Amino acid sequence: GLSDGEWQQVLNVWGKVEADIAGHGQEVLIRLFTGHPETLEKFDKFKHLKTEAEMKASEDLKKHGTVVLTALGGILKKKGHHEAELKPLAQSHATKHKIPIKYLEFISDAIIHVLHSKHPGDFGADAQGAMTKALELFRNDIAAKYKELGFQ
Ligand code: HEM
Repeated sequence: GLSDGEWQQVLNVWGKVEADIAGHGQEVLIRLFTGHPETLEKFDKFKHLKTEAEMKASEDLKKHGTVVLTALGGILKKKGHHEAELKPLAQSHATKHKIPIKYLEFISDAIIHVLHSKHPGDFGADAQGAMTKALELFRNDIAAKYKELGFQ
């Protein structure tokens, strides 16, 4: 549950992402894959990437980063009223991709890391607080659907 002022912070931060969605999305995925190499194994189309240089050179990885961040941005812009947008993603991630909730925690922290790396000194404590709460809400609503499905 976020206040109006917290949502305002989230959507202000998101403007930084929307200025370069592909660059942010690329770096988010690289932070996830290099920090948590088991996550790469869930992607049949990226498992061939052995080095970070290959990850950086991959145009398809940047494309997928755009897909991921476009979806998250659509959810965040709903300011919590995201049941219709979140349901298909919870269902596909539990039943087809088999993504444990832990990996959604990993990517949430990766987003925070990338924002500080690309905007050092321009991602303040209030903005970090609000972004963190928004990603927690996203993860928590996914977790509820995972429990419904019995997925671990
Ligand atoms: C911010 C969180 C994330 C968002 C919004 C997101 C969004 C999406 C979207 C929109 C798709 C394509 C449509 C679909 O299959 O439902 C997708 C595909 C996928 N997601 Fe996620 N995702 C997230 C996190 C993750 C994480 C943490 C993993 C694994 C560690 C992952 C693994 C996958 C895989 C395996 C695919 C299929 C890729 C393919 O072969 O084309 N996702 N995701």
